[PDB]
Amino acid sequence: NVRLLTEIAFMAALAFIISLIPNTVYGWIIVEIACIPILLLSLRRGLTAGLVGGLIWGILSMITGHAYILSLSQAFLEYLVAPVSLGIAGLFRQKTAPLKLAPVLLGTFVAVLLKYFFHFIAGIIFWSQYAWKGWGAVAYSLAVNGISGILTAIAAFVILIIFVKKFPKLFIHSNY
Ligand SMILES: CCCCCCCCCO[C@@H]1O[C@H](CO)[C@@H](O)[C@H](O)[C@H]1O
Ligand SMILES: CCCCCCCCCO[C@@H]1O[C@H](CO)[C@@H](O)[C@H](O)[C@H]1O
Ligand SMILES: CCCCCCCCCO[C@H]1O[C@@H](CO)[C@H](O)[C@@H](O)[C@@H]1O
Ligand SMILES: Cc1ncc(C[n+]2csc(CCO)c2C)c(N)n1
Repeated sequence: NVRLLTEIAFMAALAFIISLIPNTVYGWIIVEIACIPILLLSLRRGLTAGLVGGLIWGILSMITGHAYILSLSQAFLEYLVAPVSLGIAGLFRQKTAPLKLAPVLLGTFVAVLLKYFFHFIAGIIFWSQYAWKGWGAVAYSLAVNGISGILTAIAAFVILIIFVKKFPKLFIHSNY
């Protein structure tokens, strides 16, 4: 009870602190390293924990003034649904030894793809006034959010491979 809750809370606060690190490549093409703590949380504690972690992270972003909000529905999509959706990594939780790297990677792939799918949808609806010269709404959003999603996946792969090799205990919960 108290262990699980403190972990959800610490991973959400860490996601938020990490989102203060400058992460822009160009305009909205970004490297979203703040996903990582929520991915770690979901992989270790499962679907529900991760969902709740992402929800808390999203709320922190909004209530501290760090979220970019264009409307109620845009905020719902990009700062509730999108961060929550990272919890899908938890379907790839490993409960028993030995820890394999592949599930970690697949979970991450799927979770980051899902998050950036929601950003892609939002890009079409809410951000198309910024589209580059000659680019339609769909094309612009696919580029921006596709690229960000790939870069974010990259960063998550690199960090999580390091954690697997150097801190494998992180990925498997044990009582005792
Ligand atoms: C549910 C658990 C919640 C724990 C979250 C506590 C950590 C959040 C602190 O954020 C701070 O917000 C300030 C706004 O006043 C910013 O100026 C500052 O840069 C930033 O560091
Ligand atoms: C692509 C989005 C939806 C796909 C969700 C399907 C995931 C199936 C997860 O079951 C698997 O069960 C094993 C035994 O428990 C785990 O050890 C393993 O790591 C886990 O991967
Ligand atoms: C991080 C990169 C973001 C991924 C963007 C890829 C979008 C691919 C959409 O998947 C799809 O699902 C089915 C129902 O949703 C649709 O019938 C199908 O036509 C659609 O293409
Ligand atoms: C084309 C386009 N431009 C901006 C955004 C907005 N956006 C992208 S990632 C993100 C969350 C990072 O905190 C937000 C709000 C978008 N979806 N698509």
